[PDB]
Amino acid sequence: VENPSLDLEQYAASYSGLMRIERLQFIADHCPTLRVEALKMALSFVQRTFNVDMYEEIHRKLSEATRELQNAPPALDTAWVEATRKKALLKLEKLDTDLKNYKGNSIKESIRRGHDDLGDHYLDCGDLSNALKCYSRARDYCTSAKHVINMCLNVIKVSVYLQNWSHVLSYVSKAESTPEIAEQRGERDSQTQAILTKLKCAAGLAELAARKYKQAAKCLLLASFDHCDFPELLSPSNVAIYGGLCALATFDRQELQRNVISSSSFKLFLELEPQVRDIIFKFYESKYASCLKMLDEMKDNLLLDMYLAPHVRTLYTQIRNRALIQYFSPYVSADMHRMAAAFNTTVAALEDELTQLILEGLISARVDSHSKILYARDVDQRSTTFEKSLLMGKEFQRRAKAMMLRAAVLRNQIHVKSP
Amino acid sequence: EIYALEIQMYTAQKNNKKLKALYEQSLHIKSAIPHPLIMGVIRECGGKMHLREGEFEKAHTDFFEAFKNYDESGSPRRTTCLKYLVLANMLMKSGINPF
Amino acid sequence: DNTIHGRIDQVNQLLELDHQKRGGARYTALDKWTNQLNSLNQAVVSKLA
Amino acid sequence: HSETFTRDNNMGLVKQCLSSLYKKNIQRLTKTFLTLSLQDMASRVQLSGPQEAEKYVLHMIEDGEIFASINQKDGMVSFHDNPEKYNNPAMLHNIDQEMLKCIELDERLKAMDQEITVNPQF
Repeated sequence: VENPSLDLEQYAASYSGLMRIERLQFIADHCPTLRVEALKMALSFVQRTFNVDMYEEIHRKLSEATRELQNAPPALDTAWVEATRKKALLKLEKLDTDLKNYKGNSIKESIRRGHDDLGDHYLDCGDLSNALKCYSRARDYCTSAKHVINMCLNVIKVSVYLQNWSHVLSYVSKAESTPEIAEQRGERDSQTQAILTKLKCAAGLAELAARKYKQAAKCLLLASFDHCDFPELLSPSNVAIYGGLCALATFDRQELQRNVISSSSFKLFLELEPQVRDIIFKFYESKYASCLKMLDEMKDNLLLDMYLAPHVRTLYTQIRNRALIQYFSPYVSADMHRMAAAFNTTVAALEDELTQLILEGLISARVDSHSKILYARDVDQRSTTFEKSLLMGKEFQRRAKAMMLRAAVLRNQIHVKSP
Repeated sequence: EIYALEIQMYTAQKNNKKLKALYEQSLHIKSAIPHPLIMGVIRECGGKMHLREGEFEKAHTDFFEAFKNYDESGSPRRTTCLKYLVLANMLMKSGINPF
Repeated sequence: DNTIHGRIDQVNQLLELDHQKRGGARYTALDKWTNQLNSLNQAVVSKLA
Repeated sequence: HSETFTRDNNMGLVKQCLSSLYKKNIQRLTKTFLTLSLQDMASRVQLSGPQEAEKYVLHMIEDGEIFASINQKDGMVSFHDNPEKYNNPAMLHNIDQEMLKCIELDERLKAMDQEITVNPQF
């Protein structure tokens, strides 16, 4: 697991919050050589945002990182670990009394202001389970629909770092149909508040992990270019990579052109990613020799990504499959040698490749391994209806034998008793 | 008339990412205004970002209105604006009825 | 995109065209009746014991 | 578990399954390949050597488990893959006979329904 062509400077640029620490740490993990770099970049931002839970984690890896780098031929700043810790520990108690003296006031908006400060500084220190609850109680101290949303957005933010995606979606489903179906029209012709652009960033990414790549594409394709850089979940440069490769695999040729290629909504995101754009195009243009050539060499980088690692087979393979169907179906008889180099492989390989797909998949075609050709195999309608009718009738006859004897055995009270 | 000169500079520059944003915003401002030649200068350049985009049904109608503004006043683009009204109807894949 | 109803024999450099049309209704319709009887008779067997 | 099987005196029948799996393996090939080599088959079925391949081809055919044939000259197996088109008396007779057995079955049920006629009330 490694790729040299990787820019960590950009990887950190578009992200923030915990997402910076989570992604930087996943890169350092699966990508060595750039573990020298990746652990230094997690360290620096952990020292901001009053964070000890992550420093004790991250810096401990820096030691074992440099330890293994001395096997080819930094120090625990405990002066700082104390400094941020007591600073943070007492800042909790300040915000504690701030909320407790906001609760003594009995103001609806002032207590929600307190709550949102508490959850923030418990997030800061790496504490998730505590940070979680602060926003939950902020539901009670509300009035408007916007207040029940502006908290429900935060509710999700944390349930992403926690990795309970089931509750990510439970509160997106609530937040979506909260203000009478998103204020009806969307704030009268183009909204300054890009809100659902976020709500579908999560509704998708939650499904991404949950294997529903088609349901994920539906939520990631609707992602408009109003929200762009939302660093605490997923960048727009990834929304293109993620939702594009998702649809590609699970979408037919028809929905592609319509809901992917010629749709302006998502078109802007494709512009951002020129390589992702070319593979979606070369699929539809049916120039497969290149289509996969591109995708293979992208696999190296896309694996090192945090959220696109765990679907790198089911997607990549499902696309290959899709194309293999789409290449052949039009032909009644196709030369395998042409199809071979077209799918970056060998003749013999192609032979077995198809074989499996014949049995399982919808490749209704046989193999002539003598001259290495693939012929389309279509059904003799007549034979079919005849064939089965005999067989079904013979099954019906067999059960009729059985339930005639079964009428007899019960009629005679036939059974082997125990005692 | 400010958005006219903005669409005129980026038509010389070839910035389709801003031009698309500019034309969409110069249709809400197209309402609260009297009536100059300029109201066709933006429509012809706006139709060009629906030929480029692909949706020829939103370029076709754009080039009919821009052609009409050069019809009333000056006609430097009227001789080449009809080229985009006809090119639309053919590529509209249905029209085939220009003149 | 499914405008031209046809398929290609790449080896022979030609195009056989969709056309071979016959009574596909009889067989497909009877197919259903055959299926319903299959599920039906077993429902009558599972009644008695 | 040679013991467990031979304990029950049904070893042999368990070894008939060993052979029916070889015959299942080849039965699948019909659905995928339509022209295949003896050597290819020998390598894919696991029997090894083109004879062992050609063997079960013959037997399965001779018996009538698979529709296939051999071109020894090249050394290839061609899968006919095609039985009957329901276009003759052959079916017509079987259609007559298989049907008469369903009517035979109705005759029994009709008598068995009349059996229930005479017994007590409700």
